[PDB]
Amino acid sequence: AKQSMKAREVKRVALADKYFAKRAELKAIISDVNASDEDRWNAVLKLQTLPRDSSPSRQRNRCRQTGRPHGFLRKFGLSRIKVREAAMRGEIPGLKKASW
Amino acid sequence: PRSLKKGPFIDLHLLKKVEKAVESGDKKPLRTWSRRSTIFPNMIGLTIAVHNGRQHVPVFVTDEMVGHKLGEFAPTRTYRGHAADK
Amino acid sequence: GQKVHPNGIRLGIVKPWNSTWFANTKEFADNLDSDFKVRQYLTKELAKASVSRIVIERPAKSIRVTIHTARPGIVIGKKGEDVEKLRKVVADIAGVPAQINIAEVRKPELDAKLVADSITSQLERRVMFRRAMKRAVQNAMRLGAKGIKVEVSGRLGGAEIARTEWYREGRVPLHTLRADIDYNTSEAHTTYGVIGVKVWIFKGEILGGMAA
Amino acid sequence: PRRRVIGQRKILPDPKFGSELLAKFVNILMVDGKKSTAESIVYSALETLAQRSGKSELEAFEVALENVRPTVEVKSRRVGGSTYQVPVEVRPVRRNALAMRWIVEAARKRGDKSMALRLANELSDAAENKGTAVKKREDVHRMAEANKAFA
Amino acid sequence: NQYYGTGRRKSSAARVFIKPGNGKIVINQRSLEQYFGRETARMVVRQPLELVDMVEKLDLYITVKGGGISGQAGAIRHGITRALMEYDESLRSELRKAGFVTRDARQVERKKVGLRKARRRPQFSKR
Amino acid sequence: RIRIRLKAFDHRLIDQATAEIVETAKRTGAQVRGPIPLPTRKERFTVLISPHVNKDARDQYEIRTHLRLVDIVEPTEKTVDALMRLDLAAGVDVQISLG
RNA sequence: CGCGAAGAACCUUACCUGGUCUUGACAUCCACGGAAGUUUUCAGAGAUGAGAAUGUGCCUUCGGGAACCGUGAGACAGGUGCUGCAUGGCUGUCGUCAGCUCGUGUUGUGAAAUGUUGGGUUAAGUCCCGCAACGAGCGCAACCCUUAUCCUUUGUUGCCAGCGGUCCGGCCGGGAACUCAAAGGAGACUGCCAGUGAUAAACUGGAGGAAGGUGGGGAUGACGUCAAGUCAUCAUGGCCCUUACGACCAGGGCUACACACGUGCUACAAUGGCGCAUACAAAGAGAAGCGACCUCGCGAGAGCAAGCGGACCUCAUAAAGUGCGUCGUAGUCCGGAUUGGAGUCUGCAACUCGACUCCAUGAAGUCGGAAUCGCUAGUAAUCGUGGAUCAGAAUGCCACGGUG
RNA sequence: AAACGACGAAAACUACGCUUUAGCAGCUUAAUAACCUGCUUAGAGCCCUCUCUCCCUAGCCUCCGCUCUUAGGACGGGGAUCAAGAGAGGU
Repeated sequence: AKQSMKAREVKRVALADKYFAKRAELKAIISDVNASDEDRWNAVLKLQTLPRDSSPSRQRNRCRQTGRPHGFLRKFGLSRIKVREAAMRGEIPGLKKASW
Repeated sequence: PRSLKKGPFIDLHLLKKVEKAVESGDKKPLRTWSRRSTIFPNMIGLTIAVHNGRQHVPVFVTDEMVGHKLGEFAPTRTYRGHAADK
Repeated sequence: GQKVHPNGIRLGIVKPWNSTWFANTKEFADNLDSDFKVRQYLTKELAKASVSRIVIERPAKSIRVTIHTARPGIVIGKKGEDVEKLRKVVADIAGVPAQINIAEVRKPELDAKLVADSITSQLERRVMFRRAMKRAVQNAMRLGAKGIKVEVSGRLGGAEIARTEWYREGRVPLHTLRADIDYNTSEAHTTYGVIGVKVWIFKGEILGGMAA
Repeated sequence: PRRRVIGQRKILPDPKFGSELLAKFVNILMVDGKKSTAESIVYSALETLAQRSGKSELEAFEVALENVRPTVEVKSRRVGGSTYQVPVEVRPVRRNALAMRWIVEAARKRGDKSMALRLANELSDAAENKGTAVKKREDVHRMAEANKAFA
Repeated sequence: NQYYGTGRRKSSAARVFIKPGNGKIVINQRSLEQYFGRETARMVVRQPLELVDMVEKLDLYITVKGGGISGQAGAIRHGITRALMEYDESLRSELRKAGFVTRDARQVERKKVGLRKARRRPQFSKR
Repeated sequence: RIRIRLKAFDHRLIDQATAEIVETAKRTGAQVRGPIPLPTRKERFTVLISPHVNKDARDQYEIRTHLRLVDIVEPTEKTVDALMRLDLAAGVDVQISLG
């Protein structure tokens, strides 16, 4: 991928982890039905106050080694090409050709 | 549509503009890039120059539109004619 | 594509893995990220040294990278100081403390990675690819390998159109899954592009499968 | 088809009666692998037409089937737009299968109360040489003599 | 101490015990009228018994699991065939002639990659 | 009371581990119930190995995980000393359950 | 042409309209001043412009160092800008076709030929015979993975041949034969019996076997052809910009007004949808995740949540079918496409742009012209389910099964 | 449009290096040879290093964390250095 794109991922994840404490304890008020609409509205408007890419939903899953949005495996953490290369070279334990 | 638990969704900077427009002196249109902000009765009468992608288009707000997004009254792409309407 | 990688087709039969550990995918991604980082750091550092391969074991709260190399003395250093120097960086990169092992590889001209290495250096220092490959294959045949196959492709001799040349001696049964088909790749960064080199070394027929 | 001369796979033992011809007929009738519904429908039509005729069930089915089992069909082993048609006498193995296929094709042509009633009429009239399968067979037999220059 | 025979057809396991008791049938804490749906299964789970005289001569306490209705029927058939063979040692020839000893090894084929089914391929683009 | 579970990628590295643990339990204690296997899990992956437009070049990769379980043989204090030893060769995950 | 994309509201995202930066978002060398950092007020769509209460973190002889930021540059950083007609790597096609070659010898001055042709035989350059051929390599097979039978080793979370009681439930005492779990072996090797053939190779039938000629499937894809496809996974030689093709943010577009083409789904109806009971599977997932039960719900779901890193607990009474009525060939109790009203879940935020739920509305269609596509056995059809990336989004993809 | 390909007669990564024999192997009509050779057996002369052979000390810990602590150990610190030597290796 691009250097700017890769830096965007770390910049988003850092601010998402830093503000994770506020996001959960702020959406808790919204989720709590037993609350006043005056505090519900305040919580709703205060959540849009923090910077946008501060949520886990606003980040992608580019592969660590190279960087590729389309094509990824959560268990392996790399794109399809890199996963195949690692499997063929033996870097992934207990991974062989499936044939049933 | 959005769940009624969270209620209407508007921009934070939009509330300040709406308050300043009604209090006091509205002569210039309210310039907002936000289109997801729901319309409120406070904005009735006031001019909203809503951005659609190229340039802000003026929208005159009446009581008919309340439970609709402000971006609905803003075409995204210009249409003139498919058969080369010159 | 014509040929599949001959390692990961018999990894489960006769060939050993280059990474031996376990995970429940709670930490699998970070484990391979760490393995990739340590492998690339070792490759970048031990450039002059002819590193044969890098195996990694990851026991509980510790790691053990068993580098196999042809000339271990350069990595070892006097009184074993260089290994201690380069062990702390690996330990702090991987988090858990490390214990680096070094294994000398007998017959340095019979290893796939070793024979794929230094031919790129010859190409960089402008040694003719044909004579280089011929010397490599004849030395490998003389040392005892039953079959050697060397392919070199891409901008050979600084020409205008890239091609693919290859030499082969003895027998290279790529289709059988009961033989040592140790294979590795390498690339050369010359003045007019990049040259790809592939080497297949068939040593013998390992009867009985894994574990001898 | 080119070098292999296949045999024949065994058919269901027909648990109700034991007729391999009946098993072939129900296998031709069934579609989408839904054996249960097709077998129920064919059994109901089986009973209805047997009790409408009066004679024994299978002994009437065989005589109604042999009366529209064709003898000679017409084929065309020609290539190109121009075609020559040659009559070929059907073997007994394919004769019953073709007759059953014609019967099931003609069955789904009447707007009766149910599929069983659709089957029953065109299955019973075959004994008296009436219906649609017999109507098409008496023209298939004429096709052979329509142009029998090459045989 | 009564011996028995085991039977499987596609993916179903059925084991049936043989005892001198005359014609007491219960299929996995059920009966033929319970595990039913079509007469074909009932007929096919009694063919070794209906062969010569064993219709009402020894009871059938089988319990069967897995597969579908036809798979369970085939598994029960193979199990009773093996049980009768082990019990008598002379009905094996008749069972081989009827084709009951030979277990049907046919199972569902795997789905290939690029194909919509095991052998059905996507339609060619009008070329 | 106590049980030991072993997860392995290959059976070669787990059969010897089970043999070692049962011989240690025989040295310290007796009355072993034997290592019981559990249904192994096979995680599949489909990777299209072509780095561009070709939805016909696929590879099927498989990760196998085998489970072994060893229960109590003689619950005492000495039998835990020989079982709380250093971990075995890398590649075998050992879980200790107590209750 | 349901291709990269294993799944676009901002993210991804490059394009456009608007705003900002000139050693930069992303490194190394630096001179300083402060460790950082933690809440926060305004302008602003944000990028960043200011303003504060602050932290005064651990380190020797203290002009200190980790490390963090701000200012000033310089090399430099940067490009999804181009050149797959410079390439590495990877991949498609012929084709899982059966051929492609070499060493020695021989033949012809020589390009070259034999070997590789000819006779049987085959899935096959598989084997035999004959022959200036003799051998070998890449190759077609086997070794590798799954399944089809049996034996043994060890029985919990998996089973109940035998017994006891019962809360009739595997409930648990207990029983380690079985269904099953996953390890090692036996086992099918033309082995034999006849016929055929050239006294062979090989073929046809059969006593045995779960199995018969590769038992049934998968992986394995030669020499090479297509300047075949990717310089936008990545790397790489020149060429191009360094106040801009580079860097940051907000809103739109990839999902679009007259159409055509391709691959799939719903269907057309009495083989059917409808209302109420009721069985039969396998393979997989689960830790800020799967999520039992109770209660509100006509509903997607909501409060409550136990158990579960998982043979234990969930996802998840599988459908087809089977039982009974009902619909009688019908603008149909057929098709659920369009449209209006109000919501439920996930997501700072579904108007551009997800899905589920209710009410109503009820487009076509009523078996499809030339010309075409796949399949020879648990295969074609028909029914349901799981899983990949994923906050949510399949009629697609990848696999299990039921019937067949 | 286009597309040819001649010299490690630049043994060029330097294993301490350099020796004889022991047998396999390519060389062959055939048994030596030059070696094309990877080892195996033997001696180290030697460029090199390490434990060293000096003395003192008893320096000796190890279970229970530490306290004189017991069977026993292969157990054990400081200092300048060598004549020859007993063993391991070759950064």
